[PDB]
Amino acid sequence: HHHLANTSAHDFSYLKFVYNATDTSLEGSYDYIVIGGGTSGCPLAATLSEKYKVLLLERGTIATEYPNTLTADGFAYNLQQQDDGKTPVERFVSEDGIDNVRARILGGTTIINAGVYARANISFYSQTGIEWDLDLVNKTYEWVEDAIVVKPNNQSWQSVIGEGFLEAGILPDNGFSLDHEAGTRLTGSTFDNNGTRHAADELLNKGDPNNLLVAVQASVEKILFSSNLSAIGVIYTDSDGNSHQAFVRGNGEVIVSAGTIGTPQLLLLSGVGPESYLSSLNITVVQPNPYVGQFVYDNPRNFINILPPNPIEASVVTVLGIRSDYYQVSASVLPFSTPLFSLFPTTSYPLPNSTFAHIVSQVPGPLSHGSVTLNSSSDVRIAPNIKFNYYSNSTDLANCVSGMKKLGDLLRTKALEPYKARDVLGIDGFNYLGVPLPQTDDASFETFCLDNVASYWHYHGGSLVGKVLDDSFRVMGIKALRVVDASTFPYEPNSHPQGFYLMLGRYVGLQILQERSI
Ligand SMILES: Cc1cc2nc3c(=O)[nH]c(=O)nc-3n(C[C@H](O)[C@H](O)[C@H](O)COP(=O)(O)OP(=O)(O)OC[C@H]3O[C@@H](n4cnc5c(N)ncnc54)[C@H](O)[C@@H]3O)c2cc1C
Ligand SMILES: *[C@@H]1O[C@H](CO)[C@@H](O)[C@H](O)[C@H]1NC(C)=O
Ligand SMILES: *[C@@H]1O[C@H](CO)[C@@H](O)[C@H](O)[C@H]1NC(C)=O
Ligand SMILES: *[C@@H]1O[C@H](CO)[C@@H](O)[C@H](O)[C@H]1NC(C)=O
Ligand SMILES: *[C@@H]1O[C@H](CO)[C@@H](O)[C@H](O)[C@H]1NC(C)=O
Ligand SMILES: *[C@@H]1O[C@H](CO)[C@@H](O)[C@H](O)[C@H]1NC(C)=O
Ligand SMILES: *[C@@H]1O[C@H](CO)[C@@H](O)[C@H](O)[C@H]1NC(C)=O
Repeated sequence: HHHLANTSAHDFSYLKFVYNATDTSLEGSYDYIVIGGGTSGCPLAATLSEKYKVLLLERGTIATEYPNTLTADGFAYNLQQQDDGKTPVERFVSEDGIDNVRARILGGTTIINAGVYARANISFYSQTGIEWDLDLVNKTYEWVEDAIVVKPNNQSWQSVIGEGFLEAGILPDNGFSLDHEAGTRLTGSTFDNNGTRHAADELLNKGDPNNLLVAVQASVEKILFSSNLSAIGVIYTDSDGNSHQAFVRGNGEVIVSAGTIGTPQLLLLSGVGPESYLSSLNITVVQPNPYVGQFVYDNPRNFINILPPNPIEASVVTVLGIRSDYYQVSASVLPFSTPLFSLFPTTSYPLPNSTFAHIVSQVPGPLSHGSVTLNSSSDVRIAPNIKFNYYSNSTDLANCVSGMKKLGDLLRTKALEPYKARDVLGIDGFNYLGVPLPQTDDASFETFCLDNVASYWHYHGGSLVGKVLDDSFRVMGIKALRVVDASTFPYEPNSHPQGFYLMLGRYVGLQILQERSI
């Protein structure tokens, strides 16, 4: 933990090589084009720029345009803000009926998220069967952590929840650790101890400022292709609606880093995907693959809200209670009269009048899956349809039951006892915002899980390694095309995956360079 970042202002030095996509002089040949300046995309583009000419295209603007993205205090504002098509938070509703968000900004979802930093479960690497260079993975985590991760200072509510998890049997006590392991710990945060947000856009500062160019408000609409099928470039439009082209040259590559939703969407619009589906939309099939936009996952969030009779201090999540079958945390949150879109799964949810503890459990995997399909067959700015099929797999429901029973145990701890409105024996002594925990039968817990599910926001899949990609993240059947982002895996790396996806952008960047050099 020598390596971690210090308290520091958000480093915008990289803006010296950020340009409006309206600039036609960005058009031309590069060694690499990275689509999506997000969690994976920014460290990938920065890494490739050490040796080669890179163009990073991001649909959103720069985070300075939306100052409430730059502090812990600002987190609520960004989810409360109406989506006018330019804001850093893009709102959507799954076909399941569950409200959700994705980022639209340079730095991607690291500019809007809850700041929690963790490394992958060390068993994840062997689970994938990918031949990881595990020494390099660990060097890559330290490169991220040196730049943007701190050891969080103590927060009253997080310490209460930590004592509660330990008392409720989420053992052992792991103290301060970045590692995803069974038990209770303080993990890292991308919010510094002054409340400054640090994010994936800062990793652009590790890029070579003579090799890296970033275009913002660059909406990438199509991947361009070469009978030896290759990606050759992209079409992108600017904020005025004019079209632009860029190309890769020589042994260069296009990498799609547009997220679980953006990646499959762009692959389908470009004619990569299921043959009968694309041919049903009269989209010319460049590469038939049945799995583009298939195996899309959203880990369920289930929760209760308690309203302590004395105010609690608002906190960012730093304390985690991990078991193999559920991952638990709690935020303490100020009251509001404008809802945080997707905090609760629909717009019809009570507003809190006082400070509340949002106490949550995450279902691992999950095993339930759905898909991304096109709404428009031409317009990338029209959000695709996304369905997660929450609790379609009975294992997921069984795991939520275990998690909700454990939150029951948590509300019974001496740790939490001071936060009750009534000094009675039962957890009905708490005041609840919304639905409280339900008897000695699983069926009431099942109904609670099914009825009150929300998004954890850690959705993943749609371009899986083993289905769309090979073990080098290449799109099977296409040269000079890769995918690096959360679309690539069908299970979580851990409870809080930003750490893994930040590492993955640089790691795959280093594998591309090593491949090159031979
Ligand atoms: C509200 C919220 C809170 C979260 N909290 C945490 C947490 O505390 N800790 C944690 O570990 N994880 C958290 N997560 C999850 C984690 O942040 C994400 O899973 C991860 O950041 C995803 O990275 P990505 O690179 O796949 O996508 P992104 O970071 O979203 O990057 C994709 C980028 O592509 C851009 N893009 C999309 N389509 C196009 C296109 N056609 N042309 C150009 N650009 C395009 C997008 O604007 C975006 O910048 C949270 C998620 C959300 C939504
Ligand atoms: C890009 O230029 C247009 C004017 O042509 C302007 O409306 C837009 O806000 C600019 N975007 C950025 C990110 O500077
Ligand atoms: C990588 O770091 C983890 C701690 O996150 C450690 O458990 C593991 O042994 C390291 N692996 C290697 C190959 O050094
Ligand atoms: C800071 O955080 C935790 C809370 O108990 C603990 O590690 C440490 O003793 C605390 N120090 C304080 C409150 O000064
Ligand atoms: C870590 O990953 C492996 C599955 O790959 C799993 O068996 C184990 O339960 C996970 N542990 C936790 C605590 O999530
Ligand atoms: C597009 O999304 C809308 C919601 O605006 C949905 O109701 C409509 O039927 C969808 N169209 C297609 C082609 O999926
Ligand atoms: C749930 O998940 C696995 C796929 O991972 C599958 O084997 C099982 O049949 C699925 N559905 C169930 C058990 O309802």
